[PDB]
Amino acid sequence: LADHAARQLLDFSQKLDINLLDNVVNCLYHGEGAQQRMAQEVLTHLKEHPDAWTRVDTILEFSQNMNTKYYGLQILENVIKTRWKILPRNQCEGIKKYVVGLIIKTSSDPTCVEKEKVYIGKLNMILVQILKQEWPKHWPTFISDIVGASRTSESLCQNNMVILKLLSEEVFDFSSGQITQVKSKHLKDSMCNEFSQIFQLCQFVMENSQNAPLVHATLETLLRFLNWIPLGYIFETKLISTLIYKFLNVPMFRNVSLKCLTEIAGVSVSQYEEQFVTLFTLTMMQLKQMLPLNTNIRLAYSNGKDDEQNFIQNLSLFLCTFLKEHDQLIEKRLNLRETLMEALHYMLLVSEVEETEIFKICLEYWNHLAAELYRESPFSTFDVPPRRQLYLPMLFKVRLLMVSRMAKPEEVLVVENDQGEVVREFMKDTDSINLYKNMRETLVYLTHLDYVDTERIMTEKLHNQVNGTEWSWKNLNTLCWAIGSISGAMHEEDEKRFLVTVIKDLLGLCEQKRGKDNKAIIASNIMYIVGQYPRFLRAHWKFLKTVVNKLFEFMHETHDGVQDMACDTFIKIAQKCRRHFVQVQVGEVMPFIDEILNNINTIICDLQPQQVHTFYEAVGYMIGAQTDQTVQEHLIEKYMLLPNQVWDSIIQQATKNVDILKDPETVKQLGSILKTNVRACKAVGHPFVIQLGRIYLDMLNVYKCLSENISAAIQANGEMVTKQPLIRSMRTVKRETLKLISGWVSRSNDPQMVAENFVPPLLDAVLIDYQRNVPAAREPEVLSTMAIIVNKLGGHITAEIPQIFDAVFECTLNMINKDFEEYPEHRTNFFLLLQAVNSHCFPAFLAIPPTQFKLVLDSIIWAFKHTMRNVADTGLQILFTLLQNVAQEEAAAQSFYQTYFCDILQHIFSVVTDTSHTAGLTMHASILAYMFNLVEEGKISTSLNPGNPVNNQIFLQEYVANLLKSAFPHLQDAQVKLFVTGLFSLNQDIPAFKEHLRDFLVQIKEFAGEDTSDLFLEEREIALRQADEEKHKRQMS
Amino acid sequence: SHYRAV
Amino acid sequence: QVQFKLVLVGDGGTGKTTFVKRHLTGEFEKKYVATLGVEVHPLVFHTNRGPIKFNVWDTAGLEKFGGLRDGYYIQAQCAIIMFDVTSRVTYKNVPNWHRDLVRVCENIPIVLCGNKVDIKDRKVKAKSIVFHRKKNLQYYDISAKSNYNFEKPFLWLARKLIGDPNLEFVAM
Ligand SMILES: Nc1nc2c(ncn2[C@@H]2O[C@H](COP(=O)(O)OP(=O)(O)OP(=O)(O)O)[C@@H](O)[C@H]2O)c(=O)[nH]1
Ligand SMILES: [Mg+2]
Repeated sequence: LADHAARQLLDFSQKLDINLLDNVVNCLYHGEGAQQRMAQEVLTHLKEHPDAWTRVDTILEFSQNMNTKYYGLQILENVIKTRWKILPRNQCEGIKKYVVGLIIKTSSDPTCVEKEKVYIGKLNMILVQILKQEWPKHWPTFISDIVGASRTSESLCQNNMVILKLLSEEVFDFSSGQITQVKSKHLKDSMCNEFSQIFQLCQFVMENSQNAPLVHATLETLLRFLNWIPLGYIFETKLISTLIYKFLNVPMFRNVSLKCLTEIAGVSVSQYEEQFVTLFTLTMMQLKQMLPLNTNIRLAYSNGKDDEQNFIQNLSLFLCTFLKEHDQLIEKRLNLRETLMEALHYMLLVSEVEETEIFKICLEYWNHLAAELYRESPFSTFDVPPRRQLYLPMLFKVRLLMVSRMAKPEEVLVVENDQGEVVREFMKDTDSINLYKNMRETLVYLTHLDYVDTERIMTEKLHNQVNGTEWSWKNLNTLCWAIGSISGAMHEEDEKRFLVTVIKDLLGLCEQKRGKDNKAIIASNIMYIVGQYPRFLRAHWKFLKTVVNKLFEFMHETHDGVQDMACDTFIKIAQKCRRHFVQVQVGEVMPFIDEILNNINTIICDLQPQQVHTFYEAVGYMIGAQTDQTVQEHLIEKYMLLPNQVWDSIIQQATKNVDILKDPETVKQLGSILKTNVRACKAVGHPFVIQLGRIYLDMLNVYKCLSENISAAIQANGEMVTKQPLIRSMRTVKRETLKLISGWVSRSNDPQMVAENFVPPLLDAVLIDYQRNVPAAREPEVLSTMAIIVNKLGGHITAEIPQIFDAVFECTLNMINKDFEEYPEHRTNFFLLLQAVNSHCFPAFLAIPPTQFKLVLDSIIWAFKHTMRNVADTGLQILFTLLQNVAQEEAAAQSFYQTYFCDILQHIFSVVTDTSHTAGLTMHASILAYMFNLVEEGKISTSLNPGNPVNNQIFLQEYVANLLKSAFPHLQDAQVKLFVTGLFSLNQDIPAFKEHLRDFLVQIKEFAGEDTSDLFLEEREIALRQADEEKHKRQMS
Repeated sequence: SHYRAV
Repeated sequence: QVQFKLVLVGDGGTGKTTFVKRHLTGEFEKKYVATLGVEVHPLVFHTNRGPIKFNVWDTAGLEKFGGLRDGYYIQAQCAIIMFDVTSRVTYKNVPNWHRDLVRVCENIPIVLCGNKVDIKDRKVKAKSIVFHRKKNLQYYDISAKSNYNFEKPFLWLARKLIGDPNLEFVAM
C-alpha cells in the first residue's frame, strides 16, 4: 500500500489524493517503524519534483490537517526561492494575491490565529520571501500599504509588526549566505529609506494602543529593529523615555523593554553622553521601585517563575553591558555617584544567585572592573587613584564574593579507553575551568589592589571553619581553593607569614576534628594548599622534605581518594621543585633523589598501576633536573631497575618459549612496563635514550610477534575477536610501544643519531609488519608515529621516505579508497603523515616515479573531497603547501603545472560549489586566489594548450567559464563572465575572494532565467574594477 | 544618517 | 507514561548521531555517516519520580540531506542545538538553527551543546560562547567520546518540562 501511495503522489499525470497525503503526513508525525521513514522519503521526493507546487493550491483548498498545509507551504516557499525569476509574471501576481489573501483571512479570525500559529508564521515567511524577490522594484507601495492597513485595524497591525520583524531579520541579520552582496545592499538601502513610516507607526502604537498583545509584538519588532536602525531614531526621540516609563515597570513588558534598553546601552558613541546618562538614571530609578535593594535576589530566583528568572538574567545583562560601556561616563558625574553605587549593589545581589550563566555575566563585569582598576595603578594601598577611591567601599564585598564562591580548580574524569582501560584524565579548557580561571584572575587583581583585606577575609573564613559555625567539607574546599588561587599575588615575606598561619590553623583543625573522613578532607586540603605554593616549599627545605615524606606515608593509605591526591600533589611538587631533589641540602648526606630511589619499592607497594605510573613520572621530573651527564645516567639506570627486572624476565621467558607471549598476565605486565617507560620518557626527555637503547630491539621483537598474533586471530574468527581481552592487551602493548617511540623521538635533540639508529629497525619491525597485516589488524597509530618522526627529522629522513611509502602508502590507500567512511583513524593519520612528508621531505616527492607522484596527488584530491572536516582541512593544507613547494623549485614547476594545474582547478571548483564543503571555504578561496595569481603574474611560462599557443590568462578564462557553464547549465553567460573576471581580479584580496565565492554559491542555487535586473551587473562590475585598480596600485607600490 | 552594520 | 519530543539540530558532523547512539547503547561511533533526513530514537531516563521518555528527532545537519527540515520541528517540546568546539563555522551557524527552530516553536526549552571538548585543539574558546545569553538558552560543554557532561542537557530539559528543579536521574 505504501509503495502504491508513493507512486500515486509522485505520479503528476493523475489528480492528487488529498486523503492519502493526509494519511501519509499523519503516519510521519505519529508513525512507528519503517512507515515513518517511508513517509519521510515519499514527502521529500514529492517536494523535490519541479511540478509539486502545481498541486499546492489544491492542497490548501482541501487539506484538513495543519501538517499537510505546512508541507504545501514548504513546497510553495521552495518554488518562490528557486524559480520565481522564471515563472510568468501572471503566475507571480497570482501567487502574490493568494499569499496576501490567505494571510489576511487567517489573521482576521482570532480563533484561527489562536489555533495555529505555525501556519501564520510560515505564511509570513513566504510573504517575506516574495518581498525579497520583488520588493521594492515590483512592489514600491508595500510599506505604505501595510502601514495603512495596520493603522486601520489592530489584529492586522499585530500581523504587520510580525511581518516587519521577519523582514528586518532576513534583510539585516541573516542576509549573509542567502543574498548576494549587491542585492543585500540594495535591500538594506530600501529598508532604511522607508523606515520613517515604520518607526512612526511603532511610536503611535506604543503611545496610544491599549492592546497588550499588540504592544508586545511592537516591542519585539522594535527590539529586532534596534540592531541596525540609524542612531537618530533612538537617541533623538522619546524611545528611551517611553520604554523606561511606560513599559519597563509593567510586569508583562519588563523583559522585552529591558532587552531593548540593553541593546540601546550596548551602543558606543561619543556624542550622545546625555542620552546615555539619562537612560542609566531613569532605568535605575525604575529598578529601585520594581526591585528593592533589600530583596534577596537569590531566593527570588530560586522560587521565581520563568518570567522572574528571565528578568533577573536580563537585569544582570543590562547592568554588565552599560557598566562595561559607560562606567567612566557615569563616574564623571558626582551627583550620580550614589546611583552608581546602587548599580554595583545590584550586581552584588545578582552575584549571589545560584545560576552558572548569570554568575558568569556578573563575573565578567567584575573581571573587567578589577582589570581596569589594576591597570590604573597596580600598587597596593601616595594618594589613592581616583577610580579606586570611588570603588573602595565595595571592593571588599567583591573580594568576599570571590572567596566565597571559588570554582573547582581542576576537572577530573574517569574514561574507558578503546581497549577498556579505566583512566583518570584532566580536562584542559572547559567552561568550568574557564570560570575558575576568571575568578582566580579577579581575585588576584583584587589582592594586588590590597593584600591585607584578602588576608583578613581568608583568616575570618578559616576561623569560622575552625569554630564550627561555618564548618563543612564544601566550605573548606572552597576556602582552600581561594587560598591556593592567590599564589604569587603577594610578596614572599607576607606570603610566608600568611601560609604559615593558614597551615598551623588547618593542622589544628585536623587535630580537633574526629573521624577518618574529616581528617582525610582536611589533610587533602592541606596538601592542595602546600602544592599550590612552590616558592614556600623551595624556601624551606625542612618543610619540603616533611611534605614529601607525608605524601609517601599517604601513598599507603587505603582510604578512597587519598592515594590519588598524594600522587597528584607529589607530581606537582616534583615538577615545581625538581631542582631541590638532586642537589645536596643542608643537613643531608645525599640528595633526596637517592633516598627516594633506594626506597622506591617500599613506597609504591600499595599504589595502583596508574598511581605507580604517576609516581614514576614525578621521579623522572626530578631526575631530569640533574645537569651532570654521568650522574644523570647513573640515576636513570638506578631509576628503571624495577621495571627492567620484569622486562628481562619476560624477555628470557619468551626466548625460551614464544608461547609465553600469549599468556594474558605476561601481556598485562608488558603493557604496564611500557606505560612506565612512556611516562619516564615524557618526564626525563632526551637523556632517556639509554633506557630506550637498552630495550629497543627487544621491544621491536615483542611488538612484531604480538602483531602477528593479532592478525592470526582476525584471520580465524573475524573482526569480532578484537573484542576479546587478550587482543585488547596485545593492542595496548603495540600502542604503548609506538607511544614510547614517538615521545622519545619528539623529545630527542639529535636527528642524526635517531635516523642512524632507531629508524632502520622501525622500517622492518613496524612498517613491513604493518604492510603484512590484514586490513582489520593494521594499527593506525603507526602512521601517526611516522608523521611525528618526519616532523622531527625532515631532511635527515628524506632518503628513507621512499621505502616507508612502499610499506604504508599503497596498502593504506586501498583501505580508504572505496568510500569516505571506513577506517576514519587510518585516513586521519595517513593524511597527517602525507602532510608531514610534504612539508619536510618534498624532495622525496620530487625523487619518486611519476606514477607514484600521480597517486599522491590523487590521494590529496581524495582528501579534500572528504565529508570529515579534519580530513578535508588536512587535504587542503597539503595541497596549498604542495603548490608553494612546487613553485619554489623552478625545474619541475612547469611540468607540474602542465600536468596537474587544470585538474586541480577543476577539483577545487567541484568542491567549492558543493554545500557540504562550505566549512573549508576560506582555504578554498586561498588556494584559488594563489592559483589565479600564479596564472596572472606569468609564472606559468608554458602555455596550457599546446595545440593552440594562446595567452594563459585568456585560455584559463575560457576553460573555467566552460567548466562552470557545463556544471550549471542554468547560469547565464553574463553571470559566468562576471564570476570569472572577479576570480581573475580579486585574487589578491582573500576576504573579497571569499565573498565573491559565496555570492556565486548563492547564485548557482537560483534560476535567474533571462532577467538581468537582480544581478546588478553594473554595480558588481564597478566593484570588480575598483578592486582591480586597488590591486594594481598595491602592485606598483 | 544611514543604517549601521551588524 | 510521560514522553516528550526532543529535536536535535546542528551542523553536519557535530556529534548529534554519535551523542544519541552513545546514550542509546553506550558505544562510541568513530566513523562519520551523514544522516539522511531524520532518525527518531527513544531514550528513557529514570528520575526519582518515575521514568521520562525523550523521543529524540536527530536531524541531518547537511543541506543536501536536510529533508523536510522545519517539518520536523512541528509539535516539538524541547530542543538541543549542537555545535563543534573544534570548528568555528559550526558555532557561527548556531543563530541560523535557532532562528529556524523558534519560528516553528515559539517558546520551548533549548540547550546549546558544545561537543568534542576532549580534543586538545579547541577552536571555539569557552569565552566566545555567548549566544545563549540573550536567548535564554542553557549552555553545556559535552563530549560524546569521553562521556563528559553527556547527561546534563537531558537532566535540564527534564527539570524544565516537569517543573521540578530538584529532579535527579537514579539510573534504576
Ligand atoms: N573527538 C570527538 N569526536 C567526536 C565526538 N562525538 C562525535 N565525534 C565524531 O564526530 C563525527 C560525528 O559524526 P555524526 O555523529 O554522524 O555527526 P552528526 O552531527 O550526527 O552528522 P549529520 O547527521 O551529518 O549532521 C564522527 O567522526 C564522530 O565519531 C566527541 O565527543 N569527540
Ligand atoms: Mg548525524
